[PDB]
Amino acid sequence: ILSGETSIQLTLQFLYSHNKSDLLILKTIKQSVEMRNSVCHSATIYANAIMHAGTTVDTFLRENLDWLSRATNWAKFSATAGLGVIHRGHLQQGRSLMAPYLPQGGAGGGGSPYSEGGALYALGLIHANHGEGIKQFLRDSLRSTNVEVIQHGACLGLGLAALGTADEDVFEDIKNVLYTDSAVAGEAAGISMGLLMVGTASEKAGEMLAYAHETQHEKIIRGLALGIALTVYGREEEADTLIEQMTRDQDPILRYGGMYALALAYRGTSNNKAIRQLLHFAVSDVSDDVRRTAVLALGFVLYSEPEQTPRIVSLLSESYNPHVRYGAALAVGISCAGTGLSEAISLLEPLTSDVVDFVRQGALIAMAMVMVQITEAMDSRVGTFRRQLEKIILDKHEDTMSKMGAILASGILDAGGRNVTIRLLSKSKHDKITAVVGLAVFSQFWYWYPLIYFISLAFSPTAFVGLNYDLKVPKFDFLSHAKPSLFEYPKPTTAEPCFETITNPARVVPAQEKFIKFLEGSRYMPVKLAASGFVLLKDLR
Amino acid sequence: PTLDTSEQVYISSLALLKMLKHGRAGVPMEVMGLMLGEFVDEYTVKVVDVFAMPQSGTGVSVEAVDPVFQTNMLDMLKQIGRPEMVVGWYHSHPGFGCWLSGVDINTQQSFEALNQRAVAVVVDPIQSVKGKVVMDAFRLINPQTMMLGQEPRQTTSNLGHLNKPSIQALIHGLNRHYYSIAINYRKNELEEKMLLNLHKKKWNDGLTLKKFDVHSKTNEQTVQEMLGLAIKYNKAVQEEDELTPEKLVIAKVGRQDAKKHLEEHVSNLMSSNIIQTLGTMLDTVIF
Amino acid sequence: DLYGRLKSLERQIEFKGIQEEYVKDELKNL
Amino acid sequence: GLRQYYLQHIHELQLRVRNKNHNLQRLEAQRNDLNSHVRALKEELQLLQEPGSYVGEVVKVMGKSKVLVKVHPEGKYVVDIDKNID
Repeated sequence: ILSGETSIQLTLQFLYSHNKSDLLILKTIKQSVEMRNSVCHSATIYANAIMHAGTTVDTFLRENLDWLSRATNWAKFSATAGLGVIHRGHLQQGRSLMAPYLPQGGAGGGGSPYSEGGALYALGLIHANHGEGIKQFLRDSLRSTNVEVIQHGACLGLGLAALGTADEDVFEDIKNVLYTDSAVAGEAAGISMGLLMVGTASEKAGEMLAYAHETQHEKIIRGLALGIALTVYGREEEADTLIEQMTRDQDPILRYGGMYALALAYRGTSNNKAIRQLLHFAVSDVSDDVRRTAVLALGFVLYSEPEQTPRIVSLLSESYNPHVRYGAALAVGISCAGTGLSEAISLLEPLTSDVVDFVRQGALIAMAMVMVQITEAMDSRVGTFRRQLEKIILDKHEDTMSKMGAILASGILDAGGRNVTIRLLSKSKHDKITAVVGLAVFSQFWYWYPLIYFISLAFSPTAFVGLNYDLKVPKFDFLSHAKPSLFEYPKPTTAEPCFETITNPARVVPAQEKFIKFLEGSRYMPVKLAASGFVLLKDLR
Repeated sequence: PTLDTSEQVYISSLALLKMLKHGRAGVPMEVMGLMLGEFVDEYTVKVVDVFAMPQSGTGVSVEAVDPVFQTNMLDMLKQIGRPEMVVGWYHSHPGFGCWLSGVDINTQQSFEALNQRAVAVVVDPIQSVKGKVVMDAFRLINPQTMMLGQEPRQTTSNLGHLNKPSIQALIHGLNRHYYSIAINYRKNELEEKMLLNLHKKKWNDGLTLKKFDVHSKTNEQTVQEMLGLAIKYNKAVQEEDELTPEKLVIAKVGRQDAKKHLEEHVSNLMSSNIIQTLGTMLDTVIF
Repeated sequence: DLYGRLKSLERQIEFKGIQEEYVKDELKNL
Repeated sequence: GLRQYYLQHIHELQLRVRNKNHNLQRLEAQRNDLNSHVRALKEELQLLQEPGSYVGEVVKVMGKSKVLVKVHPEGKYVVDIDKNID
């Protein structure tokens, strides 16, 4: 249990058994996407990977191999990396499933280096946080290969497999790759050192900052600037010295990292000092990248109190600067993820019709993050939004960035077979490090598209799984005192009873938790009154 | 290696001023030159300096790329301690916008043969106005890729789409034969200090007091103007009927607009009188 | 709970307080 | 003593909160009018970018929104009508 292997296996069984992903949506998107547009082709691969996250269903890729074989360079890297999101949590066969795409140590493996690098990144996504068996294999793969694309996938895979383990030996191996000054491997190395050292406040953050001043490669500076921001996770006042150094820097890319460092230092605290500094930089800086990030960073400071975020961001959404309006859309998307707040939806609606294509892209993604798992019976606006997404995807005259946003939004709405939600806070009100970090890396998809797969880390399964003394799942029934239509799955392509008696092992949305009651006289009684998650049952018979 | 949209071009402030001045000099026709620097990486191209071209007597052609000239200039620049290698070339389209003609396109391949990463820049000296500089960079799209129906570049970054292209360029072959390059500006802090120093008025200029007689006569005239505007405005407020047409008022108002002139004149009168006040008396104290 | 009404009221008031600097920033950038 | 010591701050915080809200709203509206004006002005930049509009004088109208009016130097022609015209 403490290793997480049992909780992952039970989650994977739940996601496999309850997979209600609509393959017709993906078939429609595939037919509307022009075959020459590499961005829309990559967007459909990302949407497929998000829709089937942890369900092990690869049927769409198997049926469409002739369409996948048209992927070139980084689209082929992403195609292979997308298998890691689909097979997420499959710890035992994770190596055997990837074996055809892994670098075979003989001069006769006809793989493309993009597929081999993407397979190493896929292994890290499958074994995220649970790297004990694969850490050595990824280290040996990193040391054996001088190809930048394979090193890029190995670094990111190793950073995901070793997330928050503070392993010094993995740090020195990734640091040796950073000192090769390769523009693509160094961006991954920068992020991976940050992922390894999350929230340690190590003096090593000073070594990363020193190297960020020496390198001429903007990709390495950006990867290090985010990597430094990840080391500072959790640290509040201990971070202020390093944040003041990064924010007074001459380089706009280091100031951009300084805004993430402030966001990740003051995550979920709602601190007035941090909010005032972020709002100051959102207006005073000359760089639109710093301005966008300063507004986006408000979403990470304010997610503890999602009701305050629309009020603060409303004034920024009306700004003349499109980068600030984009940051405003994503700030609300991150803070209000899975809450369904009506104020947040009313603020995002105008931004979906913006003149600027990337503002529309941000608004569509943010709306999908807020509306994740919401039914048309709870809010009629979900039905209008799904028709709007379909319209944008079918239209030929729409901009490529707005289409990419609509495809990703459709993927996020139907994520994990409709059984996952984006959740920054645990039920215990602890910060989910993987979800905050996953969303902070995900927000950088403008510079590097393969970072889109980090959204998978922010997916929390919405399951009730009752377990016996032997850690097996018994069949038993429990009552929901709500109308079934509120917590139903959307219908496929073509007062009331309030005692929906579904099996205790079933999808339970956070809004449904208040209506769940155990039947007095059932064979199984919970040791603790918990309405969702893993609950141990006392057998009375 | 596929050319990527995340590519960014840095042009020095000195380079910008050089292209702008040189273009203004030859605004009637088109003036061309070369940018000096290096290729920072596969995505980053930085530009430091340019030197203008002595142009042959043909105002519609750039066919006079003299190579003895470049060799001499490069050698002497090397003697400067500036061995920077030519990064690209610029030419001007006064009022014609940013775009590549058949002649420019031909020169572009002619130089691409030497270096596949050449950068062509177009500078509009005319539309480049106070506060907004009209300039763009372009490089050609390989015709073989176009005939294959493939996208000429891979886009991992959305920066290339930030600037909406000119419909002229869309008429002049944009994205069919060539593509645009997003432009940012690398600016040194010392350059900014000196630039701010430029607009700093002489600290004595506040000391230069206006002659009392002339200042008083301006006051007198402006006061009489306030009288005239006041009477006009009284008529305007009185003649105004219940159905006052705002559109007609905007088209034609009393004395252009008695209220607006009244406000501007009181503002200027106050400013002049009170600055004269400050001047005379801070002199009184300190002299 | 009885002390919660005061603690929550203080939290919201403090959050709205930063709105002063927030607005002041735009009042100059605008 | 709890009634006269702890709960007393609830009646105090709200008084300042109410005035801070109104002051912030007034300042925000003052800034918002200006921001909207600036956004408009930048919108007129492209407004003057689009082509102009020709002048028309319909000599004869036809049912189902058909129009044949007098072009200034050219003449007349058969066209349709707009979306919000009686």
